Amino acid sequence: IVYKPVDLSKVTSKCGSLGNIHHKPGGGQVEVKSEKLDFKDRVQSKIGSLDNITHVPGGGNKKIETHKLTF
Amino acid sequence: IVYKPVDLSKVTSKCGSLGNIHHKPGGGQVEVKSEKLDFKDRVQSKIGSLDNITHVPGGGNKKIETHKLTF
Amino acid sequence: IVYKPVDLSKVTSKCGSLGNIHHKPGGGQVEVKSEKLDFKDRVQSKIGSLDNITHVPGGGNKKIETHKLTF
Amino acid sequence: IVYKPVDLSKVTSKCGSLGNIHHKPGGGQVEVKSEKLDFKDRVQSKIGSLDNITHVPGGGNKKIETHKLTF
Amino acid sequence: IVYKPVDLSKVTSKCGSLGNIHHKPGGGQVEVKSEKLDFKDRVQSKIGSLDNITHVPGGGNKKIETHKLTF
Amino acid sequence: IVYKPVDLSKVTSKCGSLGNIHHKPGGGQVEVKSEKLDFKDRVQSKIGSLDNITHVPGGGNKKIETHKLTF
Repeated sequence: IVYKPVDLSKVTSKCGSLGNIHHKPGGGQVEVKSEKLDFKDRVQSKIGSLDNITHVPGGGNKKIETHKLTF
Repeated sequence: IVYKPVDLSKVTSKCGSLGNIHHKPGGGQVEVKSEKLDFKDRVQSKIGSLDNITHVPGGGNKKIETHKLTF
Repeated sequence: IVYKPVDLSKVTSKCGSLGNIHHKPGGGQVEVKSEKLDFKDRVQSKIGSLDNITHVPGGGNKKIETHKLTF
Repeated sequence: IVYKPVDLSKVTSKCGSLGNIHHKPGGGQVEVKSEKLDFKDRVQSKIGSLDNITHVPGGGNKKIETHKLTF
Repeated sequence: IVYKPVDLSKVTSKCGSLGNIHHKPGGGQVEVKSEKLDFKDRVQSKIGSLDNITHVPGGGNKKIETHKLTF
Repeated sequence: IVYKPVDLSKVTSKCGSLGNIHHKPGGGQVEVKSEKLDFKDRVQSKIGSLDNITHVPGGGNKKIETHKLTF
């Protein structure tokens, strides 16, 4: 019995913002005016002009390989 | 018995914003005026001019390989 | 019995902001004016012009290999 | 004056014996019998059953790029 | 004056015997019998069963790039 | 004057015998019998069963880049 398997495989993930050229994203002027407001419960507030985000919870990679030989 | 399998496979994922050239997204002027507002429950608020986002929760990669030989 | 398996495979993940050229993200002018506001519960507030973020909770990599030989 | 040319071109040459599968060329039995031969000038002789050859004297690749800007 | 040229090009040559699978070239039996032969000048002789050759005198690669800016 | 040229290009050559799988070249039986042969000048002789050769006199790579800025 002669057993000589070869793996040369590439198992790859490329995830997010990549290989990009000359990106010039512009946020404009943002004005928020708030007067005499009442909040009676929990508040979360975001005021921005530009968000650039790559999240990538994924992109995950998994290899299982399994050799059994028996006599 | 002679066993010599060969694997040269490429398992690949390319997910999100990639290989882009000259992107010039421009968010305009944003004005928010709020007066005398009453909120009796939880509030979440987002104000912004431009959002550039790549999420990629997926883009995952899985390889299962098995080689059982019996005599 | 002759057993000589060979693994030369590459398991890779490339996650986030990478290989980018000339990115010039520009946050605009941000103005927030607040008068006479009342909050009766927990508040969280984020004010900013530009956010550049790569989170990558993922991008994980797992390799299981096994070689059982029995006589 | 704004000058921002971008080149993403692929200049490629693929020359010879490539991407072939299961080639089994078989040269036959060759018998050469020579008796009482006379040679009065230079001799070059090749005897063989099978030749597999890729010459590729060419397959060359040339890229000339120029960017002159004047004021 | 703003000058920001970008080159991301690929200049490539792939020359010879490549990416081939399961090639089983077989030279046959070769017999050369020579008797009483007379040679009066330079001789070169090659006897063989199988020749597998990739020569590649070419496959060359040249890139000329120039960036002249004058004021 | 603002000058920021970027080169990320790849200049590559892949020449010879490469990326091949399961090549099993087989030279056959070679027999050479010579009797009473006369040579009156220079002789060169090659006898063999199998020749496997990659020469690659070429496969060369040349890059000229120039950045002249004058005022």
